Amino acid sequence: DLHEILHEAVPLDANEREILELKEDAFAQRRREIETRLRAANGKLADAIAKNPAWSPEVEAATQEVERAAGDLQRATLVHVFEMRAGLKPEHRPAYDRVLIDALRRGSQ
Amino acid sequence: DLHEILHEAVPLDANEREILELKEDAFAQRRREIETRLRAANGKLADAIAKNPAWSPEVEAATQEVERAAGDLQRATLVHVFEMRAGLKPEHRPAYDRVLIDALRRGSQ
Ligand SMILES: [Cl-]
Ligand SMILES: [Zn+2]
Repeated sequence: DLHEILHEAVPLDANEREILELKEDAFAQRRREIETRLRAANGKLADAIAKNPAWSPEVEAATQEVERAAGDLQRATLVHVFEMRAGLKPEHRPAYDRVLIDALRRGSQ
Repeated sequence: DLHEILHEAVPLDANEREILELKEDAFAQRRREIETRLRAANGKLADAIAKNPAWSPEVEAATQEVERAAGDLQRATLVHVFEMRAGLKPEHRPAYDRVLIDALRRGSQ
């Protein structure tokens, strides 16, 4: 969501946009690496539960991988938000900051 | 999604249903506590970014709180899934499991 709202809501000149597209590829690779771990953990959970519907060491280990991936996703998104900010011209950063802060405060309500 | 996928697709006896509704209460309170911490963390992030838009110690600490709440929500959900299962008659567990297992499979693809 946060990732989504910022993407739309700030105007970019051609130089900013060129750089932000590169940063978006970088973020896409990171998000895909995390999603891959998440999918594998989910497969491990499916396997374990189909075999034995109890909280086995296999379920515990897979759950830890899910927890980690869920955390990594949030951190990666926040890091990416600051990376995009760094791609903007100084004079464009206040507009970005307003949207970011607003989005975050709507998330504290 | 999971807690919701399972709920929307299971035949709830009668005495089972009363019990599931009870556990839907205890879990919902647990979700509410986790959400509270997440909103708080977001609030800290908005506050920090307004004072200084940078990866400061406050941003790092708040991000960590977000990561942990994200992880906690996944673990709590899974525990609740096993909780609801324990309450079902033996005859009713296969349908529940196949909804749960398929969901996790989908989440691996
Ligand atoms: Cl990360
Ligand atoms: Zn992006």
